[PDB]
Amino acid sequence: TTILAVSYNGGVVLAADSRTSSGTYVVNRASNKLTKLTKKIYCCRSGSAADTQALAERVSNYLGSYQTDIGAGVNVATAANLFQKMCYMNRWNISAGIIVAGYDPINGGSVYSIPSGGSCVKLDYALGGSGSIFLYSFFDANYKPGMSKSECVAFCQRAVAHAYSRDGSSGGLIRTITLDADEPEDQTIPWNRSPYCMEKDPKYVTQATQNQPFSSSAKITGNRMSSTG
Amino acid sequence: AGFDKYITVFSPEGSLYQVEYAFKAVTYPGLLTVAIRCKDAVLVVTQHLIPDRLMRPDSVTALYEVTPNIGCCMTGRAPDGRALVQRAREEASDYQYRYGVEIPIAVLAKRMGDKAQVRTQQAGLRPMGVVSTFIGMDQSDQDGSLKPQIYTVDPAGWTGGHIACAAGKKQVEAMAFLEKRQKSTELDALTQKEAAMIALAALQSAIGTAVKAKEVEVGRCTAANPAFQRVPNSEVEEWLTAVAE
Ligand SMILES: *[B]([O])([O])[C]([C][C]([C])[C])[N]C(=O)[C]([C]C1=[C][C]=[C][C]=[C]1)[N]C(=O)C1=[C]N=[C][C]=N1
Repeated sequence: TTILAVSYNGGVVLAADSRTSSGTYVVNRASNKLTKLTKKIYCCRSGSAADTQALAERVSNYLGSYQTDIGAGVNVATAANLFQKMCYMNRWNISAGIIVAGYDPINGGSVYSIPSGGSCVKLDYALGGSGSIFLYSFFDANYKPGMSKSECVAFCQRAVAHAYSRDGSSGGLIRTITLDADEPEDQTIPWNRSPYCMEKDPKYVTQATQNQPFSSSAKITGNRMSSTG
Repeated sequence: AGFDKYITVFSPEGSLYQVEYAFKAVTYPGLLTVAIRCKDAVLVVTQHLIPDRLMRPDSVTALYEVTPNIGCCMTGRAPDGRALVQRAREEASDYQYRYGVEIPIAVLAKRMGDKAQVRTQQAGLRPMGVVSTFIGMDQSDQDGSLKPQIYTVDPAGWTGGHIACAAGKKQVEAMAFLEKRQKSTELDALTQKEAAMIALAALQSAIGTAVKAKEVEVGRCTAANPAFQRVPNSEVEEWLTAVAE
């Protein structure tokens, strides 16, 4: 699982892969780790597939019962204190890394990263999942803050594609959605139209010369591809 | 035989006097509502009158939202109606957690009528002096369309569907106008513009005043926009002119 959420001027861009894998076997290759809480507030979802699904639909029922009694819109800081309350009083029993990102008219675009420990940190961009450790040095070099909506979509799709190329846990589709003052626009690009893959990376075309022919010199001349020559 | 009327005890003619005295708390504020469903929408009109000019007129209301597809008006004792909204919001939410789907309107009316029956059978509890009118649109079966629904629960617990209902002071003259109007046309074939004229004229024939557009508030549910919302005041004025025509 590689999940991330990046803020721009208008709102936020949620990004995630699509694969639940029982250790080493792909149980599902079209998962949806972008969970709707309210219309403009979603959450990314990593870790245990059952422990985080039960939290996401328990928060989303407190959060819709709140919205009816208030009669107004729900702030993102409200939804991020319902995950922190539940991920802290269950922190020894669940495995839950949650990234809460959304839009409210008061504060604009907000990103909250709630790790497995149960803390809450408000950010500009957040990373999560087992594939997130590849993306710290990728965002230190290639990420500049203050992009547009069209640039954050193509960046976060290029960000996830570098993550599941090296990670074995992550893979599949790339599901992204933007949350701002307009309608929430979702987009799912496949594997075969992904912006990066190592199989078509032109520097991994040459095989590593392991299987040397039996020869008279120490001059390395590539692999042995035939029984005759 | 000493009291006969002070707690929930059967009278010797077989009645409950604390039920019959809670019906009179509905007509005691002197207000009135009329609900009606057309072919493709539901309407609820109600008298929204503030006697004091020093009162903020967008705080006192009878139209509430239970779930994002069910609205209600509470006609009777006004703090009792706010109590049954909070009960119905708990039942619609605990239905959502336990069963995963949104609550049907006919089922939310039944589970609120079971709450009213308990309060008139245990001796200590007071009945709610308010008539609820839960309106919404249900998902029809075998075709997938939506369908207009009106459901009303008494203080005793008498739930039931309706084509057009009325509650409050002079609710008998409001029923009599709607049945007189029912003899000519067929109300499940009318449009939203045509059915809005009847529910506002039924509110006129009982009060005899031909009220202003700020002296009512109207909420509606439509097959295109299934969420409960209240109308703007500018759309009430386009209806009150047509009733005078
Ligand atoms: B992602 O791989 O972390 C994913 C996130 C989930 C919330 C959709 N989790 C899983 O794939 C888990 C396994 C796992 C992998 C790595 C870290 C933690 C957990 N999958 C399951 O829990 C699972 C396994 N078999 C059947 C159903 N679900």
